[PDB]
Amino acid sequence: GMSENKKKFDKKGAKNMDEISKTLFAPIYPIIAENIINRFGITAGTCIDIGSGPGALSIALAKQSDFSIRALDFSKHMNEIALKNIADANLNDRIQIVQGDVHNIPIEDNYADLIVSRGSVFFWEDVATAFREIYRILKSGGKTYIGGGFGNKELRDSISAEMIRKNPDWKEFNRKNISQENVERFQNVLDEIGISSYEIILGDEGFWIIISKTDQEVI
Ligand SMILES: C[S@@+](CC[C@H](N)C(=O)[O-])C[C@H]1O[C@@H](n2cnc3c(N)ncnc32)[C@H](O)[C@@H]1O
Repeated sequence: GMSENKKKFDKKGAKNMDEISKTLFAPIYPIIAENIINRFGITAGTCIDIGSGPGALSIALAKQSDFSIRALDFSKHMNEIALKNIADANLNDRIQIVQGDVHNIPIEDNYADLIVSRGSVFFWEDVATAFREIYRILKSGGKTYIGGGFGNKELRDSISAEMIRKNPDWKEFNRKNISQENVERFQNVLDEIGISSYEIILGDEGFWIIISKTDQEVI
C-alpha cells in the first residue's frame, strides 16, 4: 500500500501559510509590529519570535526597529520558507532562523528583551512547560506579546470576511481563539507557574499575553 499525507505545518501547509502571509494577512504584520513598539518602547536588544512560520512578523519588526531577532519554529518546512523570505527581503543580518520547539528552547537563560508570538500559542501541547521556557529565556525587565489577532479592527473585519469565504470553519476556530476562554485558560497557566506580573488582553488588536519578568513577590 501507499499513502499521500497532509498534516499541519508540513510542506504544503507551510506554502499555504506563506501565501496568506504575503497576501490577505500582509497588512497586519507592520500594524502588530507598530503596536508592540508603541506599547513597550523596546526598540533594540534581543527579540524572539516564537512560532515564526514564514517569518512575516519578524520581517515587519526588523523593518521598524533595531532588534536582533531570532525566529523560532519547530517546522523545518516553515523554516525553509522563512529563510528564503528573509533573504529576499535582505534581512539575513537581522533575523536568525532557529529550528526548535517552545517546550525546549535552544536559547540561554535571561536572554530576551522581548518575546513575541502570533498564531502559535493556540496549537501548543503542554502550555505549562511552554510558559516556563518562555519565562526562563526572558530577561529581567523583559516583556512578552504572545497571542493572535489582526492588529486593528479594520483589518480584523476585512480579513475575517475573506477568511470565512475561503475557509468557512475558520470562523469558529478564530472565535474560540480570540476570546475570554483563552484569557481564563492562560491566566490559570501563568498562575500555576506563579508569575508575579502580567497582563492578558483582549480587544480589537487581538488576544495577547504580556508577561513582565520582575523580582518576584514571594521571598
Ligand atoms: C498560524 S502559523 C503563524 C505563523 C506566523 N507567526 C504568522 O503569524 O504569520 C503557527 C506556527 O507555529 C509553529 N509552531 C506550532 N507549535 C510549535 C511549537 N511547539 N514550537 C515552535 N513552533 C511551533 C508552526 O510550525 C507554525 O509555523
